[PDB]
Amino acid sequence: RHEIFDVNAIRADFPILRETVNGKPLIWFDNAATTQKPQAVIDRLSHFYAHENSNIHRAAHELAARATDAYEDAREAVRRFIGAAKAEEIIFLRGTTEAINLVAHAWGGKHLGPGDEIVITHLEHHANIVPWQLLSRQTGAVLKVAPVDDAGNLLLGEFEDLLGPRTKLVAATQVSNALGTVTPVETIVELGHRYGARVLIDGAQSIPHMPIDVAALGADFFVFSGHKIYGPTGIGVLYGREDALAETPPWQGGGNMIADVTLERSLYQGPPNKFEAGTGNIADAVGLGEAIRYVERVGIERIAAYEHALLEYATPRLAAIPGVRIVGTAQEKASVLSFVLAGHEPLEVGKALNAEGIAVRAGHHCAQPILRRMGLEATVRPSFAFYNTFDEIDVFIDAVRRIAE
Amino acid sequence: FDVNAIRADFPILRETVNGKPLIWFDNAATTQKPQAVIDRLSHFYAHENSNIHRAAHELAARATDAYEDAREAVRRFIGAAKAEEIIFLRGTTEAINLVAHAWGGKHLGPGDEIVITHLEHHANIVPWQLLSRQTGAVLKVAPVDDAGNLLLGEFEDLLGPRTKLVAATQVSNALGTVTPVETIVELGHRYGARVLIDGAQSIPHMPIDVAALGADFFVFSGHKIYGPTGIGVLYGREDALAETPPWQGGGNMIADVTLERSLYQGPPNKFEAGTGNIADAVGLGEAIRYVERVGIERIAAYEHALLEYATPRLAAIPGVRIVGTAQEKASVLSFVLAGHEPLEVGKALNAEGIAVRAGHHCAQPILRRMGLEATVRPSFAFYNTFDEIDVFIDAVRRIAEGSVD
Repeated sequence: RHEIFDVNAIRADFPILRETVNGKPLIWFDNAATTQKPQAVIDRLSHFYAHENSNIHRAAHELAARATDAYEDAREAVRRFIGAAKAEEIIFLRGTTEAINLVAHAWGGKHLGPGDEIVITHLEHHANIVPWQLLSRQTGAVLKVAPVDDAGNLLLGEFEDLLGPRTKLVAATQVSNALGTVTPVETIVELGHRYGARVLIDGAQSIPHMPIDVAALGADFFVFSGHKIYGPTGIGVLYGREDALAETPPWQGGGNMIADVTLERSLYQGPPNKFEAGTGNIADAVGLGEAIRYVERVGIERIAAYEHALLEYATPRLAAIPGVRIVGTAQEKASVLSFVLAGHEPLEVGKALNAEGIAVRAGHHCAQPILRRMGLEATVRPSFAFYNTFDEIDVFIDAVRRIAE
Repeated sequence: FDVNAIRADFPILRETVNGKPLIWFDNAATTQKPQAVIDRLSHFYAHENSNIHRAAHELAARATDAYEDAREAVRRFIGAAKAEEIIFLRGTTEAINLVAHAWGGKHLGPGDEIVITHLEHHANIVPWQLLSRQTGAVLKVAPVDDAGNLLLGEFEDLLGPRTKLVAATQVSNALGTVTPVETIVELGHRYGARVLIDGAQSIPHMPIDVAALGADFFVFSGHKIYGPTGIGVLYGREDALAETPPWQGGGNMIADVTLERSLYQGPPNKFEAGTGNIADAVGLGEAIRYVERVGIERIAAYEHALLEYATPRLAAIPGVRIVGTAQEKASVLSFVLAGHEPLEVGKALNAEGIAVRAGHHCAQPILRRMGLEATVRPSFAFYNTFDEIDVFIDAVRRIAEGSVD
């Protein structure tokens, strides 16, 4: 299957898509919050627990060798899918938020001091804001925020103007989870390096929607969450260039990250072990590897083109409903279609849509600053994935129209 | 105690190694899962999967119900007074790092003293060493006798007016020693310290009542109590949590974010940054219900019988020395064999189908205290049998009667 792309064939792999809501078909437009899982991922987890479950270290015994094989294969699946040079540059942790906190606490506390500057974009999710605020109060570093225009495009000229001799770190989202804006990460990384800064890229909403090649990109850190790319909850990745991880001290301490422990002093292993303390989340890493293989079978460029067709279809029909204002109309977008409706609270629109079976989020989407920049406290945010259909979009448009009338 | 009916629930127990039935004596590293836990995870992914916040939409409400019920199952099972005292994270190691970085960062300064025991797992050593090196806090280690018993007089002699924290294991993963945690807590409190209890090896083997114990913190890992990987718990008394600043920052733990500053939620949200591992918490709740149906006092009695049966029969083999003969033990039976290195013994046992750990068990200091670099360590769980113990005893005696190294 999936030699040719067909959305009904694809949808058939996702069991929850046959679920019913209030007597109506489920329409999952909440992909920017989390995605639904293919049967192969569910079955990969079941198979691991029934046939492979153990802590790792292949010399121990048979099941330990099975679990070790699966864990190493999962790390390699991540390395291959994002184009990292080495599996030693792939760190498993719980998700994007833990990965950014790792970089902030460990790398930031080692390298930042008073007056040093961190540049983030106005488009950031809270996961890429709060850790820099914590670090900035701890170290005296100054946090600068690169601005956007009213359509939500990052302004590259103002961004370059914020860079200077005090710039040590740029942390930028590749895809805004609230507006859908795609940012020019190649340019951001090149500019950051030109001024001597390390560059972290928040890829939680780019990795499901466009091909990623971190080696070509050159970013020093790249982070994402497994549950937003059809994988299990509880698993995510920090990619770090070998030289960036070498200058990052250990963060969490305990088993696996040590080479030798005495009561007076411990020595630490190299990466990836250096940053993985305690028993890893072995089963969900293995499930994430299965999710990556599923996405590769379908094809990330085919996913990107199909999802682009969905967004291109939905946006004008939504915008033509009287009272609707689209929020986020950047030159390039992926998946997310925030809007508001005059005279109606976003949350009541979300609840009416749920009454139609349609799942969306209405709220600030853990991105209050960008919404305030747009003059708003909340938006209604359908977000599309490659198992969504044009027919589902039609149902959603009719529902919004009936609310507006 | 019907071990055969219980064994029927664990599918992996049907696996074979070298054409021989698997014998899982590696429970101190991780446990195997009942089909109810595996199925609970599958059911979640196929029918309930969503981020939380029940007002959003139907699946979000299903996910919120399941996550709240998991937190309440943990609260009930460990005897905590409030669900707000239960923090979900990856495992024991993350929980201890939370207390060390956040509580310790605020409360352990130059000259303040930390008391741990000689029995600690690396997870309850390295975080205190890292904190100590950051702040000038002083780490003291309470000794044991040659049998592996905690010496209560010497422990109390370590306490004084500068003791801020006692961090003690309840059950040693390398020796099986059960420590007198009620005495430890009462003594620490008398001298003015908070007390953290490492329960990763006590919670599967004996009843836990943290409100009656009075411990300030209690930590454990889901995968050592028949649950999924990637999930564990920090319990903290609400007054202890009230004096603990946030650790990781991001979504869920904030109440409001502006570019200037972020305000934080109260507990448990305060300590859970980002998307939680919803599915594995749900699976851990299912594991807790399984243990509760069997009965933790019945499990404790049966496992005590297993250990009592095994210890003299293993000790009677010429060449064998038992490592850890404390007055009260649970699960673990470390030993060494003259003329054989532990790892080779472990591999030979695996050739017979028997899974054990051979090594330092992430507890190098206690093994050095015993004069050793490594031990062979079977550890028993309530799906193990006397027959499996007989196979193990015969395999050890064949190794002992064979050629030395």
